[PDB]
Amino acid sequence: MKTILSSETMDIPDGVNIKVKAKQIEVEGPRGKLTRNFKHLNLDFQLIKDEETGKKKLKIDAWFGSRKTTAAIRTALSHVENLITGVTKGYRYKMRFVYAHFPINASISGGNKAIEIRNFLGEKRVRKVDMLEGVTVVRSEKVKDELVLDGNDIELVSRSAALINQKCHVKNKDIRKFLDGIYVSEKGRIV
Amino acid sequence: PFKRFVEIGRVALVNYGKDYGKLVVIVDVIDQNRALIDAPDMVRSQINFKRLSLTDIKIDIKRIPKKKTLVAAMEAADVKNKWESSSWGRKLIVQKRRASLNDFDRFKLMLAKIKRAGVVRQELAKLKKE
Amino acid sequence: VKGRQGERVRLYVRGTVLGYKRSKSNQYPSTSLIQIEGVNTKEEVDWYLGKRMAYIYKAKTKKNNSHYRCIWGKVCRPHGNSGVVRAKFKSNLPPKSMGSKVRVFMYPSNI
Amino acid sequence: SHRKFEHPRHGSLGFLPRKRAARHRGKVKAFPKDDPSKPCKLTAFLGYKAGMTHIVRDVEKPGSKLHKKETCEAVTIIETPPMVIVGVVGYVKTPRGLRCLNTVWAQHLSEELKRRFYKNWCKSKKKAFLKYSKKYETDEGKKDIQTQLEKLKKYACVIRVLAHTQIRKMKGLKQKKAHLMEIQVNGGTIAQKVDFAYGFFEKQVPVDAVFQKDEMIDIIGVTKGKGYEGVVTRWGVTRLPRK
Amino acid sequence: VTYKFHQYQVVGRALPTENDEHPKIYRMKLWATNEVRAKSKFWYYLRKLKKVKKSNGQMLAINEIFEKNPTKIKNYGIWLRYQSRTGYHNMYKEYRDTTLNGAVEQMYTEMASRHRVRHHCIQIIKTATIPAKLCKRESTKQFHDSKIKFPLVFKKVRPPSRKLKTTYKATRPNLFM
Amino acid sequence: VSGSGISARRIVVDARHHMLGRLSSILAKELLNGQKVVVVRCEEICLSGGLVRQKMKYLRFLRKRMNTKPSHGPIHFRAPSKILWRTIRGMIPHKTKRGAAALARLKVYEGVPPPYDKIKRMVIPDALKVLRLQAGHKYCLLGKLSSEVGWNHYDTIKELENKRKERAQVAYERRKQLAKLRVKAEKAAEEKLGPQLAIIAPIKY
RNA sequence: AUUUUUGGUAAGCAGAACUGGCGAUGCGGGAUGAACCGGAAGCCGGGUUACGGUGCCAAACUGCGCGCUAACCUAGAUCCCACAAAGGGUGUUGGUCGAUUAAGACAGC
RNA sequence: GGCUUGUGGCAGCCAAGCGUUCAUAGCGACGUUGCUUUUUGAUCCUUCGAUGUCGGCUCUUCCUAUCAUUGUGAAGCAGAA
RNA sequence: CGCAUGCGCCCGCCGUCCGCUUGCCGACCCGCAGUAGGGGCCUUUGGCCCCCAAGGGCACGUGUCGUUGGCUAAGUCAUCG
Ligand SMILES: [K+]
Ligand SMILES: [K+]
Ligand SMILES: [K+]
Ligand SMILES: [K+]
Ligand SMILES: [K+]
Ligand SMILES: [K+]
Ligand SMILES: [K+]
Ligand SMILES: [Mg+2]
Ligand SMILES: [Mg+2]
Ligand SMILES: [Mg+2]
Ligand SMILES: [Mg+2]
Ligand SMILES: [Mg+2]
Repeated sequence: MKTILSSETMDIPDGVNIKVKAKQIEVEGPRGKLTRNFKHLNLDFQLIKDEETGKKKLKIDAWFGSRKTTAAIRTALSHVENLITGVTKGYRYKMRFVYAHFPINASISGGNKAIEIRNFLGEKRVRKVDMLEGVTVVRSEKVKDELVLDGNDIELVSRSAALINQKCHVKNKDIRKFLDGIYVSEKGRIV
Repeated sequence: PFKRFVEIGRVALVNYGKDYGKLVVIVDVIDQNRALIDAPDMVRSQINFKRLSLTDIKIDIKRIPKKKTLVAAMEAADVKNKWESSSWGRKLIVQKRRASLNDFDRFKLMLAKIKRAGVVRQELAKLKKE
Repeated sequence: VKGRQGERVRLYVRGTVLGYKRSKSNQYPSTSLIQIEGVNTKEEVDWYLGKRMAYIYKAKTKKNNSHYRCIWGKVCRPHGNSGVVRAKFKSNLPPKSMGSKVRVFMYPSNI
Repeated sequence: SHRKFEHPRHGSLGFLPRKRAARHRGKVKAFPKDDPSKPCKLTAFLGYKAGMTHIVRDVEKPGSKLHKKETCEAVTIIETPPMVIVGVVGYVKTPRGLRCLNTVWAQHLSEELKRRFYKNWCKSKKKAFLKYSKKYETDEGKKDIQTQLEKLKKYACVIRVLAHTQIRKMKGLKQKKAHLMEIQVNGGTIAQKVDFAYGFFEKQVPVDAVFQKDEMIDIIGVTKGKGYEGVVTRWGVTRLPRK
Repeated sequence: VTYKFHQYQVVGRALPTENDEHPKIYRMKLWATNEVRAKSKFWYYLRKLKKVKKSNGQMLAINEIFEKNPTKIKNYGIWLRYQSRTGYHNMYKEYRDTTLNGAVEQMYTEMASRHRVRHHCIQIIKTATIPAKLCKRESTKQFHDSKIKFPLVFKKVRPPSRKLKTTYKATRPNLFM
Repeated sequence: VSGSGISARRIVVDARHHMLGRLSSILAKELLNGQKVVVVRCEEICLSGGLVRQKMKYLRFLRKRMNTKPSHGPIHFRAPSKILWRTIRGMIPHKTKRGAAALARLKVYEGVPPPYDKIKRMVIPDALKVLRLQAGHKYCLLGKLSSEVGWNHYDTIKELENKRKERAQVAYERRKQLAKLRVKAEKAAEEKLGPQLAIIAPIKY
């Protein structure tokens, strides 16, 4: 029914710099740089500075927006929160190898930017996966048959994990019985 | 962002219809499409927002004020003089004057413009040569 | 500044010949539809109501030491709302004049 | 009603129309993709079918029944005398495709090449390129040629050399009219391509400068003509009953 | 000031007879584009609800009702019953307008737009002026703000009149809120 | 749409961010009325409904072909300029001499080729996306659709347009410097002519 | 052909009642059409309409207004008319009747 | 060939039951809504100063309500089938 | 891109004549991007100003397509190198 004003605000930690211009959000922190293009959202983004204190707030609002349009405000705020988390703490995904008979042989290429899977269900084919930008994959030493993906972009890290998982799908078998694969087991922050 | 909002006391310009060129004050809001407007030389009435162009002028008034109160607020804010002095307001006045010019006045203006253009061209050529 | 060679004074406006008064399936060439440059409303047509018009064109042969030919006409009434006018000429305009320019003069004058 | 039984259609619709080719010499329709990180090299060549023979060789193919066994294979002989380079052509990239910008010819052209520009060479006065050659004699002329080459370097996107065969060397052919063709130069920058083309003016390029042993190549040409033909032989349709 | 819909008070009765020398007088508040149509609807309702036909009836009075203060905004509540493609239903709606005539026009337009109900398929049961605190619909309650403030999100660009309209423009329109 | 009614030798239109159908209708009326139109930057034309819908529509169009002789038409052009030309022909009686002349009075180009790179280019408000399409609704670029359906010159157009825009930026900077010099010269000349400035004052914006 | 109406699953089937129409009749509209809508006609000028329309084709607004729809099935687009049903949707938009709630409503801690 | 679709053929909805227990893995009684014109009927609009009347052979193209082949979801899918 | 005809052909200037024209009459005008923004000044993190259509700007624009003679700084337009 076109609610007049739907607004939501988020606090910004003092250790992160943020710039907004034409719905282009630039985030800077100790771990590096992140960028997002929110041009596809018909929302108004504003950065409020507290002169007396010096703190930062990001306010996103929609005017005369329907429910569908208003649903994007929280999405944008969560995306900005994820950017801040990635630039301050970073993102770490953990994957575990699951197999019944054939151990999965994983080889990490140079730079921790590519992975080779060789013995999935005793298959002679070699599966190649390349990590996305800013995401590095390593083989854990404290946990058996575990892969650690570290990055600054939650979306890129999760997409790399999804690529690894989907590259090892079982076919022509009852997947309920043949549970072999590589699956995401934990999501968290590097620090 | 959003330098202008529709508000109680906001001065708008009628940009369409028989009342084009007139300043009105938004004294109330009926709904998302129309608002209640007033002014010294009309009867308070509803108008669609599509026929209004918001200005940068705003007066301090309560909703649906009396005619005398509205006039006093407008005079205190000096809405007329500010609008006339602003480039946006001066545009309509200049268009009206240009339309109102007559044949002899247009000839005199043409002579003045030709002389000014000649002098400006001489000055610019000398400036370039310097 | 320009150095042009042509008419030194213009005392007329231009009018594009749109066609004839017509329905979807019928045509009446006795009346012509003319769009006058700068006229955008039937209210503005009131000034030009009754003004003389000339359709100038060239012929292969010479008449009175000239290839020019002229068919005179005048504005009768407005057509539609967008400024188009209905016009009547001494003879029906040829269909080949469609898209061509006629001269709308300032006479007969009412001011 | 549907056809009673199914079989694949006779012939291919991808070679339509089955008309006489508009040319006698094979035309290169697409040149190899150019990689600028390689030395300048010609992409094509012209040869002449001589005949066929057969060879025997020992096959090295592990897993095959022919491994370490003799095999007899038919081969074709193509005579490929060195091609003489006589010019350079440059093209500019445009929204409408490649547009020829300018052509620069060498000072000296052989009679075999000049024969390609006449229908009756003997009856003519043989005036081809006579005024063009004089551009290499007047100082302004070589300057103009160098300026044309510089413009080609500046604006061209793909470079092709003009090369003609030394047909009279093969007396078995009764032809003195050489075959001329454009051969693309792949590798290097545009300036490198232009310099490589210019350095080969009035010079021979052997076949081994383009192709080498064990290389896979493509052969373009006009098939043997057979004239008017019925459907049975032209398309492979089956014969109707005797009666 | 022209309203498409006008409010009429229509007063009528049955023709006096020997049995009833002074028959009961009935009054109705009706909405119609004209007094003729108002009287027609009055007679329809009288026939349907009181067994009094126009032929054996008498028309005593008909008067227009105008808004007391068309200069001020009011909240209007309308109770109506309408016919859909599969039955009849009751419906209460709220509007904001300077006049109940404008409110009724809005009601007719909204019924047509949202339910594909034609004018003749709508019967108005009740109309009232609702105070701000008693309004039930968010559409009207969201404008009950002492400090109402919002920008003009959607504005159509056009010249003051077609006199200044031109097919071609040297530059694209410059728009900013 | 009666027609523009202007008297000009030709009109150059920058079709960037113009709705295809509305621009085509307006230009068809102009051509029928007898105007000469040159459309540039056809690859920047906007189509409502989105890339998916427009691509399915173009595939449906590509399905059409004379079964016994596909060379007999319909002819499916891929370039944005040809698409605009065919769309305009769809709104013109092109099978008559009048329609043929109206079509012949039309030129369509991709990008801004010469000499139109140095000629003033106009826009049609009635077909502008900013005025006709609500922000958020789906639309696609005609160039993108053409590239998807088999146009292989988008990159060349992009490169040439970038070069042209750089040159135009240089020219604009030069013009801005010239304008500043002209303003300073006007300031210098202000004192010379008093009465003329007095006469011009009530008319200056 | 509207309405009434018989046989037949039904039919652009077959048969009856009243009136009108086509046949014998052009003309404007329904793209196109014997029956539909309008309307019936000597040869012309001017004015205005009927049905139907006013983005182009194509004469008349991209006219002034309010809502709904987003169709990744060829979204949809005007009596006859050139078809679509029962069942469904946590797509979205209004209404009706109920239940909990600042002695603090629902989900996670 | 045209209207229709009873008949023929091909689908859907509800859920009493079947399926070691469990309506819906796989089916669907009693009922009920549709689609199609490769069945056969019904009709008689076109053709009787004539449209060559079965089937086969040859040849092309088109449809999907998909037999096989490519990629997938589900199972009363351990594997195989 | 080559070559282009010995009462021939081609190019440039001057006088005259004819024919075609997509319709001369000031037939003047190159920024990009965006429209939930853009730009300038001042630079406090900041403040002020502009937009809100070429609805503008330019142009002896002034003389029978424009009378007779002479001078002519600067400016501008045209033609030729
Ligand atoms: K068959
Ligand atoms: K056979
Ligand atoms: K059936
Ligand atoms: K029959
Ligand atoms: K017969
Ligand atoms: K057989
Ligand atoms: K002059
Ligand atoms: Mg078959
Ligand atoms: Mg009738
Ligand atoms: Mg008449
Ligand atoms: Mg079960
Ligand atoms: Mg299927």
